[PDB]
Amino acid sequence: IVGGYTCGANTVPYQVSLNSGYHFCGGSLINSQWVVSAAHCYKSGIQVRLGEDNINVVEGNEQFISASKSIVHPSYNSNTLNNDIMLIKLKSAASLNSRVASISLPTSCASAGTQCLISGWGNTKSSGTSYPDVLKCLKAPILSDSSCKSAYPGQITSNMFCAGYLEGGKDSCQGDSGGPVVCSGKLQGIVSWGSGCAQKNKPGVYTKVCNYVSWIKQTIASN
Ligand SMILES: [Ca+2]
Repeated sequence: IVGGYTCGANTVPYQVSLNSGYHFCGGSLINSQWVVSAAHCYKSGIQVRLGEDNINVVEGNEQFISASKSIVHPSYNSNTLNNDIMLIKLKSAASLNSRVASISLPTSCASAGTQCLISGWGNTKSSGTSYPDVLKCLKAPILSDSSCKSAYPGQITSNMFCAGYLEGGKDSCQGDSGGPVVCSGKLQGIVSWGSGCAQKNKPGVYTKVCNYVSWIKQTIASN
């Protein structure tokens, strides 16, 4: 997160870190046994780390649980990043309390102008590299489909939305990928892509979760 703020320990209780020896992506806890993340975060050997603030210190609220199964969206295209979503099932159910909690799925899509909270352990510099230990947060609005397409001609599908600031300075970044965009208490986005970080006229691009709720629910129901 570039241009954000320190969230506060466990104030984002659905935020997870995907660990393969090191943090490599975020995710969102959507029930006691399932995490949603970005398909471009797929790899084998994932350990889901819940209840994290400092990802380099054991502070007392962590739950570390191995993935038992990963499911990349059937129609994920790694070239275009269309359908950049994946589900991860936990080998055991997480214990849910106020510091570790699932985030509600949307029943309807969000609109341009809604403010949302975006969070993660990604890079904090736009012309630099600095990775935080503690969870960073950014409040950002959803942008219009037309400004999204204008920023990124020929690249924005119906399964993507832009959020952030056209002026630059405030964005998600490398290492936030897979993490949440939460708007009015619903998971509306997944950190997916963008040209650089926090560049002018290059907002963040997010997977549009509301298009996937039927797939998410049926997948959970059969796995
Ligand atoms: Ca920790």
